[PDB]
Amino acid sequence: NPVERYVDEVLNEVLVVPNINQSHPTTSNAAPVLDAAETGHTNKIQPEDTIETRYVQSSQTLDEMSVESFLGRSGCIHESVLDIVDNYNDQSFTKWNINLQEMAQIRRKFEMFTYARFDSEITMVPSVAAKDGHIGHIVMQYMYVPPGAPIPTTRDDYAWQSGTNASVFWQHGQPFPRFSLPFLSIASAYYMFYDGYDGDTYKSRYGTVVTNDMGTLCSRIVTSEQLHKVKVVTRIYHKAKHTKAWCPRPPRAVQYSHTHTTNYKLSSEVHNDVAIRPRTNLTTV
Amino acid sequence: NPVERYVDEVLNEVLVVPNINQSHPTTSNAAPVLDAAETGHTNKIQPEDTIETRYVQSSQTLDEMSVESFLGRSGCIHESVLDIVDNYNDQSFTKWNINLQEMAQIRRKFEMFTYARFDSEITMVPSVAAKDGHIGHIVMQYMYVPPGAPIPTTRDDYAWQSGTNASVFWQHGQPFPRFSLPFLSIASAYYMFYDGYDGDTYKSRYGTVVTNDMGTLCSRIVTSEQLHKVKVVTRIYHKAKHTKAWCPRPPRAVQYSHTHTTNYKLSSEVHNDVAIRPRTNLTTV
Amino acid sequence: NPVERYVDEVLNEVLVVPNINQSHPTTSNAAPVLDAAETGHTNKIQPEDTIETRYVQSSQTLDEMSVESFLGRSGCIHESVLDIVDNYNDQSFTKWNINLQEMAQIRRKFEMFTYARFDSEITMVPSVAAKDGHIGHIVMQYMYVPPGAPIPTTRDDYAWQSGTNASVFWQHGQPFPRFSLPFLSIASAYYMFYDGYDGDTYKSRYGTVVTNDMGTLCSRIVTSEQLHKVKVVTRIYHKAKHTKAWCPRPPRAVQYSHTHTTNYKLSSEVHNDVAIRPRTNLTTV
Amino acid sequence: SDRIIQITRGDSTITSQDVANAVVGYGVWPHYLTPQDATAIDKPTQPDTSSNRFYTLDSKMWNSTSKGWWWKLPDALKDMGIFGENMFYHFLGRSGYTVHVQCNASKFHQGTLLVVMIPEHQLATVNKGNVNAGYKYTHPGEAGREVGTQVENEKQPSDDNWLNFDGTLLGNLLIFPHQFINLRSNNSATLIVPYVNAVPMDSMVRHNNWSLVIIPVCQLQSNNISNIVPITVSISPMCAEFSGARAKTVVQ
Amino acid sequence: GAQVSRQSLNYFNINYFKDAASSGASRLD
Amino acid sequence: GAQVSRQSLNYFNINYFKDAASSGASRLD
Amino acid sequence: GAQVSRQSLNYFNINYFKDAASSGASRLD
Amino acid sequence: GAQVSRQSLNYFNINYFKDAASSGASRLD
Amino acid sequence: GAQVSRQSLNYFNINYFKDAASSGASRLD
Amino acid sequence: GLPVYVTPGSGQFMTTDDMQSPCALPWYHPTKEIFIPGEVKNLIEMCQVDTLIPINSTQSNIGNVSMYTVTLSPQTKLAEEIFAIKVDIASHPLATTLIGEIASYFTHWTGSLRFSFMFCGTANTTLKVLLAYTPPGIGKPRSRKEAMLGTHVVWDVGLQSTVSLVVPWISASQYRFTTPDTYSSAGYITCWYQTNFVVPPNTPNTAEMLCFVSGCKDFCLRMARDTDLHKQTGPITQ
Amino acid sequence: GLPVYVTPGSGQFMTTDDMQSPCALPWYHPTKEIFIPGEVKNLIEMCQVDTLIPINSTQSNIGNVSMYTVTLSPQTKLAEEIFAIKVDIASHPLATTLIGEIASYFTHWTGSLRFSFMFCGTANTTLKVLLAYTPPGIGKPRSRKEAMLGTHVVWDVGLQSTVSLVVPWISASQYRFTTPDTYSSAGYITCWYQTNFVVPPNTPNTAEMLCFVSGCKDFCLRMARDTDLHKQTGPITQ
Amino acid sequence: GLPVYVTPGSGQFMTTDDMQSPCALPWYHPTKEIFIPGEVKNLIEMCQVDTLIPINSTQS
Ligand SMILES: Cc1cc(CCCOc2c(C)cc(-c3nnn(C)n3)cc2C)on1
Ligand SMILES: Cc1cc(CCCOc2c(C)cc(-c3nnn(C)n3)cc2C)on1
Ligand SMILES: Cc1cc(CCCOc2c(C)cc(-c3nnn(C)n3)cc2C)on1
Ligand SMILES: *C(=O)CCCCCCCCCCCCC
Ligand SMILES: *C(=O)CCCCCCCCCCCCC
Ligand SMILES: *C(=O)CCCCCCCCCCCCC
Ligand SMILES: *C(=O)CCCCCCCCCCCCC
Ligand SMILES: *C(=O)CCCCCCCCCCCCC
Ligand SMILES: [Zn+2]
Repeated sequence: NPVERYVDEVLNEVLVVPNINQSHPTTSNAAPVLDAAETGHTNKIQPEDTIETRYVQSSQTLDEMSVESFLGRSGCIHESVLDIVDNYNDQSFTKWNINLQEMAQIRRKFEMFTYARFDSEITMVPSVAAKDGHIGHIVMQYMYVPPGAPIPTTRDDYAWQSGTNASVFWQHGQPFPRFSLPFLSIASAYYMFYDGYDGDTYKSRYGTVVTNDMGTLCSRIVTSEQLHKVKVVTRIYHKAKHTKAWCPRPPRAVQYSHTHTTNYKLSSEVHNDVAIRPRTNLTTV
Repeated sequence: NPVERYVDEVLNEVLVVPNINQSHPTTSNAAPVLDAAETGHTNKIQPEDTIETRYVQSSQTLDEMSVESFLGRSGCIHESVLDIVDNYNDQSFTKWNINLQEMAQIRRKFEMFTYARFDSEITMVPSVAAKDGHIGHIVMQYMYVPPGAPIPTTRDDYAWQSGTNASVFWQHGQPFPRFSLPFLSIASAYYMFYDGYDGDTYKSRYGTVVTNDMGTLCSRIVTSEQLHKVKVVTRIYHKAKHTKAWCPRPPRAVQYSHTHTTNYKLSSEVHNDVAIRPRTNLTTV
Repeated sequence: NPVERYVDEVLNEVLVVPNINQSHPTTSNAAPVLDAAETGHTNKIQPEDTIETRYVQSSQTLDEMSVESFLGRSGCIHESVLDIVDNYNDQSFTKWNINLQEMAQIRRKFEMFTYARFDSEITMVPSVAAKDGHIGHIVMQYMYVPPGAPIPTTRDDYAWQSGTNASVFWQHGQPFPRFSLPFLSIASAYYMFYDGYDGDTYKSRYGTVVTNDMGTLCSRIVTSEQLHKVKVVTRIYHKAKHTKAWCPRPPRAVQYSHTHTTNYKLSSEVHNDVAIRPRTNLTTV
Repeated sequence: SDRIIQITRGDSTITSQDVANAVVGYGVWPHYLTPQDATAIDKPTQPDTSSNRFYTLDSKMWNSTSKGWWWKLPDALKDMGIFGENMFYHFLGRSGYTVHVQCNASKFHQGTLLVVMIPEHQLATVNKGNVNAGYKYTHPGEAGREVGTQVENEKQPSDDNWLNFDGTLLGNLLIFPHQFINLRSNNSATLIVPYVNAVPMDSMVRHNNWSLVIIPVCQLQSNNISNIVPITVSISPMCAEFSGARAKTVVQ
Repeated sequence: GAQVSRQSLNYFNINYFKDAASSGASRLD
Repeated sequence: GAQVSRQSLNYFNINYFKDAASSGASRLD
Repeated sequence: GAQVSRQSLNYFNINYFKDAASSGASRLD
Repeated sequence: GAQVSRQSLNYFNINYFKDAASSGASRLD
Repeated sequence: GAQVSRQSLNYFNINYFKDAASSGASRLD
Repeated sequence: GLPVYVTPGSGQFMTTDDMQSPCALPWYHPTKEIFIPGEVKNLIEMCQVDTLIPINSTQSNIGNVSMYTVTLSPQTKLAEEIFAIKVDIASHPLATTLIGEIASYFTHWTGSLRFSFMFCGTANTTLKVLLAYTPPGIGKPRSRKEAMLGTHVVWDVGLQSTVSLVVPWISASQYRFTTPDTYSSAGYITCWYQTNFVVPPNTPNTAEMLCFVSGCKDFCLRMARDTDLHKQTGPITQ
Repeated sequence: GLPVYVTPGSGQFMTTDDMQSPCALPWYHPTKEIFIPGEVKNLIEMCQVDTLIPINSTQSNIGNVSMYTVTLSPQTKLAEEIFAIKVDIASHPLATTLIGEIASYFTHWTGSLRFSFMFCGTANTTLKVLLAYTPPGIGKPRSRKEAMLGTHVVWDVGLQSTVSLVVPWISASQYRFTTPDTYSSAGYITCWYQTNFVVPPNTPNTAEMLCFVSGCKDFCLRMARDTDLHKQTGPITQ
Repeated sequence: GLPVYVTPGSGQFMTTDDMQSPCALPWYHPTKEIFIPGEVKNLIEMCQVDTLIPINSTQS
């Protein structure tokens, strides 16, 4: 019943954990505690098998541990800066080659999977710093330039006409812009990792750069030059919606160094590069 | 079922492409690959006819390629400037002879058809540049003056009363103005091209200027003179809704030079005037 | 069916014009083209009566020509100015004796009828000019003072309490104020013209001033005196709703000179006072 | 045989024993204006067989250097019998056409003509700012225009065949109703086009609805160049009807 | 203030305020 | 302006203004 | 876009925009 | 808080808040 | 999230968000 | 609360919008409506009534009732021209007629026009006149023979004083601009002597004629606009 | 009033949004729609029509109709190469064809392509040619033997002047980028002499060939974008 | 129009909110989903798999 299901949604009780049943003393030639990890399987022994348990009714739910929940939180993926210093025409617009690899927090979470398919929700948080005192009337334009479309080279480039590309205009004072984006890949899922090249020569590129081109985000202050200089910083937040993930993998153990690559750097004292805290010895808790 | 149709809308699966069927080796005196282009018809041969194909279920849709989608994107068609320099009364208002020929991006798309019929959605993006520091309280008036109605000659002209004409007032800080306009032509469709004149003499006008008069857009800063001078730039965006198009034609290959005319200019090195990139020779890919 | 009627509303096809029917050659002693204008009636001859017509299906509608449409457009009827020059207490409030005679555009349209009955929609467009730089926090009060109620004589007059009168407060930055007003006359319809006096002596008043007293609109800047002086101009727009009109009359041919009177002025060259353009002679088109 | 064709219109019959089928522009056969689409209210005059017949224009010579030719309709027929008279005596006119281009050579000749019917072919001027093609130049009559011959004048239209005389590439002309006269295959092209316009009827004096463009895309070559190879065009109005009768319009 | 019609194409002619003057433009004829 | 369908999955194709030009993008085919 | 359930406890799972990407978080399992 | 009447002319006397003081002007008599 | 009652005096106890914490003050007893 | 998405256009004021707004005078009860003769429901009602054309509006006649009359008299040359004007509804001299004035409040027009003429000579004055309409695409006729080839009515003056000529809607487009536009100019109306103005002895040798205009059943105006036939060059004061 | 919660996104203007807005011209009735031949409802209709490939677009040929023809002639060496181009829909010389131009208004493409060739030699000129498509993951074939191992058609010139070669959709991913991208390059099309161009005496020793391209039933474009095949470097004035 | 009362919280952006928003790419049709082994639906699936404990993690 969709209504019962609805109640479960509201209470977050869609996925319930099993109860613990009462167990008793045993004397058997069936030893559940003994097994063989060589098989590559985890011994499914439960508490009732190794001790005498009481009956307990579980009320815990796994809803929050769902992939939708894990990746369904909006996090920052880019900080765009437009700092008017001495040349408005050159400093009033910029561009970014879109990717979800520049911020460690969300990157690490997505990378716990090999392939992921999801729709995106983008929320932008623009903040205008009044460097000289007033901010005037700031109107921003964020244009999505898919790979192939002409990238504007000046603040008045014809490409800004956005005759076909999707543009979002924001007026200072109005609520934060937000829009959704359908799964964009040309494949069935996004590659979080890609053990391949775009060719078979010594100079072929390796990794997700080959498969994950999302195009360019071009921004510009629509307002013409003003007396007082401003510094507009637009923070882009991304959230995954309607998510699916395949083949889980180990979490990133060392810091990230670059986008589209698993490369890392190690110091002379590697224990400083990982989160493992050295133990005094085996018996010191 | 309107509900099933609705689901198709949400999923964008209204127009599905056909599947590829499995084919087999053939030895026949029926040769589909052979035909005669002289007829003016395209040979309808499909992959199954020239190679041995496998069965494949298509999931691609043509929805996005619909005329509604192609022309249903809002693009800039005019940039109105009101720059207060030294005379408020003269510089606080202006007028534009409406047309969709001044911006290449949307112009080229509409011109891929000979006749088009559609309703219009206009969205305006005003940005006030504080030239002297403050912007005060900016209130704008955009009045549509149909051909024949009196055009205001001063910022306080009686025509601004808008006793009958449609005017839109915008207050700085409020969301972007937007309104719709029904198909305006006196004919059944708009002429994208017109091989005709408004008379039969050597001085008769040629082209769409004869048939596409939409009137005038008159703008003015309603606010009276302020201490600090401002520069208001209003960008008009246009989108076609409920569209129909007839007789497709070749896309514009060279830059546009003027409105209402197909005129163009050629340099001494024509290969620079078209998008064709010179080939080294016939066999150099 | 209210739904069918609804569709007609959406398509604007409530009032359709008749078709033209096919006609044929005639030889009769019944001559429709001949009549007698002396009767005061218009000869109802139609095209089918004077030429051989073809059958044509009409798709034109008269909806837009309805009285509701003609008078149902918001036009400016007053421009209220509050200019702070050197005395805030005296210059921060004002009053207007309400009437629809001060702006030619809407006045001329209503005056094409002798009596009219309608409800009113008032929309106000306030614009604050920062004469000295900043505008602070501007809050306006528009109080309707029906004939008889005390008119405030100072910006802090007790009448501003509006214990019974209708007042509208607007805060700068908020959307344009708007409200409706029921048919206000003490009679069954408003007099557009009135061939009468308020007495029978040489000094009795003549015309609509006798019958059309709507009271007073009193405005004031609620905000107390600020450092920076401002100039607030409030433009009042009026639209007729649920309209009825009786006895149509000729349109005003010469400029208006005063309110509540048909008075006019003529120059020595009357052809300059009317819209008639002198003809060279009877046969020069 | 599918190679043969006979087209009869009024008192004229045209044949060809080497055709490449026929094209019906936009798949619509010409027809009279219906009362639902009509706007002018007077009864139309429909000359029938006296106007809906084949009119043969002036022949042109095709040689190794020819760049192309173009005619505009109804302009090309303005001086053709009853059809011509009707277009000047009436304000409004409406008509469809059967265009039959003729060109025979031999089994030892080679060459290919691209025959196209373009609706609203609004010509452009090159490097002349906003000066547009003059009325006189877009109304050559039955003589049509020989591309690359006219001594340039200010109001002279573009003669750039590769840019379709309007700023678009020649290779995409195929999007319009067309046929090819490939000398090894056929000796004629036939296109039947319906009336196409944003209004039900129009002034035939100031608005040219269709433009017939013939561009040789494969140069004429043979080992007997002295033998002249002409191109002849025969056009037949279809369902011609006129309205708004008055005195005869005299142009120029 | 809701005039609910049905045809399904349902019409909702809502009157948001309690005074007749408050409603929009009148219907025709 | 409400086109109410039922399947329950009910569709509400509302037209907020009284002019056809005011509605959004058209359906396809 | 309205999934109207009844139990009365009526559920209204409305989809305000016409693209599936526009909807909120997915249901579980 | 909805007093739904029918006559079709349906009335929707909605009370948006849960305290009687919150409602608008009273009806007469 | 709509608890539609009928008595006609119809009640609409709508829950706009999907978490129980989001709802307003509790009913009494 | 119910999550909402504020759409572009919000807060704007469009003079042609159609929204509702709270009433400033709650509980107020409007004065009872009484029956008043002459209710008008559509402007077409005014376009169907004949009004006089100031056809003789030469600079010297303007400001005189004579600008409304055309004088006829015995001719010495046959088939002479009497008058000629454009059919365009908002062109001069049609502009200030009631139909011209109303058409000037709209941008597009369509339909057939009805032109009537009333002879004012004595009961003993005879005359036959040819009234012609020349569709566009040609200049105004230079002779009666030229005009006669178009739409026309031969008016014989007798007991019935008035005659009507209908200018049929003959256009390429369904509508035309009310403002003078080359593409949409509608043609001309010319009047010529068919025979001659004849009178017995002792009878005035000249007579006047009045000209009227109104719209036929198919007349229709579209796209409301402000008129250019009236202006305000200064404040209107009390 | 009804309690509401203004959501992020409110008041923004997205050029691809789909909202409603009040009509500036209330009561206006649009001109009656009439039938006009040639209605287009989907761009796929234009992608299925053959257009010429400016295959011989060398710098010297550009601006000439000759950029559209390939010349053939008697060979002295066997299996010589005639032409070679990339199959990528928006690469040159395919870019300016109608299908290339339309594909450039989209970011993704999929489907099979149909390449047709029409021989322009005399009726007495014979020829057999091998047209081949080489799937990616290898360089363009260096010889007829190398090309022949891929998809191919052996075209015999005779009564029927035209032949068609279909480039099947052979890709790892369901779609490819229209813009040149290493990962999604689609391969090559090469043409070779199967036998030889043969003519009788007194017959031109060279002949032209025209090349066409259009999309098959499975052709499809996705994700609209602005084209890079046209620009505006200055204002467009009146 | 319908009288509304804007509630506190309006216009704010909470990283954990769950609202709808217009799609920037209307009419776009996502690539067909294919079967891929190894789908994970809940993190508990990963918590139930044995992994090695770096129990002898002395600095050396
Ligand atoms: C894997 C994988 C998936 C993605 C797509 C991230 C979404 O990227 C964006 C962003 C952040 C903003 C815009 C954007 N901003 N403004 N507009 C109009 N579009 C478009 C895309 C595709 O990136 N890598
Ligand atoms: C073909 C063709 C179709 C069109 C009409 C374009 C719409 O033009 C406008 C614009 C851009 C703004 C306004 C406008 N702006 N503000 N108001 C009140 N009206 C009115 C029209 C007709 O132009 N050419
Ligand atoms: C005839 C005729 C009909 C009318 C009434 C016009 C409406 O007049 C007003 C206006 C313009 C504003 C206000 C007003 N402004 N602010 N408030 C609270 N009331 C009240 C009336 C009666 O005037 N002449
Ligand atoms: C009319 O007299 C009252 C107007 C009420 C305004 C509120 C309209 C919205 C009603 C929504 C109810 C949904 C039904 C379950
Ligand atoms: C269509 O013609 C009218 C559009 C009405 C807009 C209001 C839509 C909201 C209706 C809520 C009614 C709730 C039902 C009880
Ligand atoms: C789904 O496809 C359309 C979504 C419509 C949004 C409007 C929802 C509000 C409906 C109120 C109708 C009240 C019923 C009488
Ligand atoms: C009364 O006690 C509760 C008031 C609820 C306010 C919400 C009103 C809007 C209801 C719309 C429901 C549409 C029906 C399907
Ligand atoms: C509950 O789980 C979902 C809450 C939905 C919020 C929208 C409420 C407004 C519903 C109006 C529908 C009108 C009925 C036709
Ligand atoms: Zn300051």
